[PDB]
Amino acid sequence: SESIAAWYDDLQMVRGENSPYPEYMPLPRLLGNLVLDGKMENLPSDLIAQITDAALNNRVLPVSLLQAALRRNKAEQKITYGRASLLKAYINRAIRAGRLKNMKELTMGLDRNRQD
DNA sequence: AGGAGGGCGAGGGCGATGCCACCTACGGCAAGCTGACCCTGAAGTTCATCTGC
Repeated sequence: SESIAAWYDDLQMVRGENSPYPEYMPLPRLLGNLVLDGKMENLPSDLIAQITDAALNNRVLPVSLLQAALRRNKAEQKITYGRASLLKAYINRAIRAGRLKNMKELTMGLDRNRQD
């Protein structure tokens, strides 16, 4: 579990009370925040088939999440938990891989700091 | 000629410099396609070739 734990701990994101979002958010429903409108068109080679490999193995989430999650952020004009959480996972693992050098890893909570 | 040419002290006092609401409506953020070709196998035999006879 140390790779799925790290997947669901890099993916941890804030939830209020009675948040309709699961504590650990399912990958298909998580990747469904990257998809056009429903999770089947998320690219079965750099995405659903590679996020899972980047999740099952604690590898670095592909840039195609920033790219896709950002695409949906400004395309759905909102950041669903699942795009915030998935971006938190990407950026946390980009930091941890030294792929995002200066930045420091995100936390669950709002960082009333972070200067970024 | 030798004059004296102002001396004085005031030059704001008082309050007000905003009230009211509005700062959006609406909808769309995609469509469509592709996401790969090709091979590379075990296991065994054949078959062409070589060495030795």
